Amino acid sequence: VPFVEDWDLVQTLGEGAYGEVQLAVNRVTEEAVAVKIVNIKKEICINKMLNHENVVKFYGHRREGNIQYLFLEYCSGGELFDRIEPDIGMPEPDAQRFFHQLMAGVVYLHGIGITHRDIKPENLLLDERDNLKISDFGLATVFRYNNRERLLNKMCGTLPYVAPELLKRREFHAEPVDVWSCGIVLTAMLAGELPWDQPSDSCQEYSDWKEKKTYLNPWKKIDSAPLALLHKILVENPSARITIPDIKKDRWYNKPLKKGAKRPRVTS
Ligand SMILES: COc1cc(-c2ccc3c(c2)Nc2c(cccc2OCCN2CCOCC2)NC3=O)ccc1[N+](=O)[O-]
Repeated sequence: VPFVEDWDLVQTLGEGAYGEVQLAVNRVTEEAVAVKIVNIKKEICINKMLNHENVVKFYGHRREGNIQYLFLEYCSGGELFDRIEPDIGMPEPDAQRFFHQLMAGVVYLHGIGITHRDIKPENLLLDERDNLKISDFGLATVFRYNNRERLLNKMCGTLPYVAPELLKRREFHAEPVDVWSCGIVLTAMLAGELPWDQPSDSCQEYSDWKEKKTYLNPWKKIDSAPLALLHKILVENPSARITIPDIKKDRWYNKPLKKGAKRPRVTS
């Protein structure tokens, strides 16, 4: 079939030091895809390993001399970041459904021995049905290989979302770090604000949290049931921090809140 290999770049989805991301529309089928135009070898290698409904799908890559093209799943709903209203958050049933999907994606990645290392609402994309997709494996790494866990030591991520062990310990387990950033994402969805610039005792907001001063912002805005979950996630000792199997047993995680996607209906 002629011209099915041709794509038109119609809008900028992102741009930075790495290069740029464009929305590409197939000339024949009008299929929409995200094309990342560029560390990069590792991103492609990690992406070739991934196949999950809550992970941005990788379709392939092509090299045109010095330029690398990564063909990725286009998520028309944009970034979770833009669903968070500043200092408000979003309705608790929406945040619960996004959090369930985030956990499904993170369980999958950890099950194949991959850690994302930069979980934040900018890297959580939404498709046409508001299904969450974990995006950008540029900072990701393999933490388990041949059933042997390797401890990490590299400073990676974004300070408001990083686990305190990354700033205090030479080595750390990969999985509690991603669990911690998911708790920060949950805090942002429910309060529309980040609790601290970084998780250090020098940060007053962080010291206040360890002193259980939940009568303060952002905690005062969060209902007692999701707040009890955050108390288990945002635990300084990564060995005492709740694991994802235990997050799935949490009371708020399993609380019925949200009705399914509205279906057309008539009466009489
Ligand atoms: C894989 O790595 C990346 C991927 C993207 C990306 C890819 C696809 C979409 C997307 C972003 N976001 C997106 C979509 C649809 C509409 C808008 C979108 O982005 C919002 C634009 N932001 C930047 C400009 O200012 C507003 C917020 N859906 C999308 O599917 C952006 C940056 C990187 N990166 O390397 O830093």
